[PDB]
Amino acid sequence: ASLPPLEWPLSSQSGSYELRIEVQPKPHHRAHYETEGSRGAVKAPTGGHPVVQLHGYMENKPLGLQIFIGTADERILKPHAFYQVHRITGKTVTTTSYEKIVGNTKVLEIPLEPKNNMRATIDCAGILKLRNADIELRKGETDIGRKNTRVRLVFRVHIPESSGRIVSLQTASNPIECSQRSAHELPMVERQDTDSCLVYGGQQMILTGQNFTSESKVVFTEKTTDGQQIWEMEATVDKDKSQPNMLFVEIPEYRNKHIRTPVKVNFYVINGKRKRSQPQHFTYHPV
Amino acid sequence: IVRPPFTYATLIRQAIMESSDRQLTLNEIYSWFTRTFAYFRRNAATWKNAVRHNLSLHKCFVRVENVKGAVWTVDEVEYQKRR
DNA sequence: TTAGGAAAATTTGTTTCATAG
DNA sequence: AACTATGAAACAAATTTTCCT
Ligand SMILES: [Mg+2]
Repeated sequence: ASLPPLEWPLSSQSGSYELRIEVQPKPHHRAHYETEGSRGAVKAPTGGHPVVQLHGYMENKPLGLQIFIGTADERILKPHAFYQVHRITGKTVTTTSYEKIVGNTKVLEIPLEPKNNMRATIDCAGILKLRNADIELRKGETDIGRKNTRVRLVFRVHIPESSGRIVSLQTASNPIECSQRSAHELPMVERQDTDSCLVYGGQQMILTGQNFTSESKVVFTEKTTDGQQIWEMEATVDKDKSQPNMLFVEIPEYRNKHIRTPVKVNFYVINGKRKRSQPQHFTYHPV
Repeated sequence: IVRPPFTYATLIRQAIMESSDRQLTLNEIYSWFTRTFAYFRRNAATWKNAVRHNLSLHKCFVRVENVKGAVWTVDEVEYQKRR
């Protein structure tokens, strides 16, 4: 009954409302292929499942909380043409689910009810992977697909306003890696200790992610608005066996220490050559 | 249904030097032949092979590795030699 | 079911031989 | 006699799909 193309940006909050995301999806989750059995819902790091909750909605009437697998690349958010949310039901499921479909994106509607304070426990969302040859070979689609295997659980809701104005809120989750192989080999950074410092550095930054090994090297880099790399420093990383999935790196010092404006830098992790994480965000501040 | 009067190299060079950033991933070059000439909408096993071969053997076609895989590009001063 | 593991296939790149012009 | 553009393949390594248990 509403009209919000899945590709349109939406803030996570507006007015007194806020579309939180209590628990988060774990890092890895092997999507399943149509030619195979189901691989379950998206479990949480804890052992349970994700959880989203509204806030400013204090009226008493359920609301439909949408769910679709979104893209997770650099560019803005948009439906991931290679992955579809897949509805699981019955036995090991306590969330009634409705399954729509918009454009080419499958959407799973879950209800948020005042009974639980608008707090749904997403335990019925699965991930289906479509074959690439069938998605790339579509009259219009110019999206890649090869090595394109990370997603974001996108949530969306439409709180109706007594003024006759549909108020849309939306929020994505942290990226999940659906490839079996790109889970055993590619290192991933889930949480970073700090995100900046003066062009001095030296300060330690702890990284929390997966597949971090004794050879996990970190590298900072910089590039202009066109893509041409103009700086490549290999920040010093450490090794701690007691500490399971963390990494301690020493922020290298920016090239031009004589800067009057803050800058934008990126850093990743590399275990071999192909095994490389995504570019992480960081900023160097003036002395 | 008509063998276009161009060499693979010439076309591989055209598809590239026509894309938004003058660089293309192999699959995209394929997508260019396919939607540009009806002759390429069949026998893919044969011409796709031909393209991969032209792309490696001629020095004017250089493979530039990146985060998202690898793209192909043309070096004009080179494509302007021996032809 | 759901989870793991891995065989089968495919994709992408390199090189070799051969033949018609 | 030597090339070139084409065909048809062999192989290897990275990745994606399909099967099994
Ligand atoms: Mg070449």
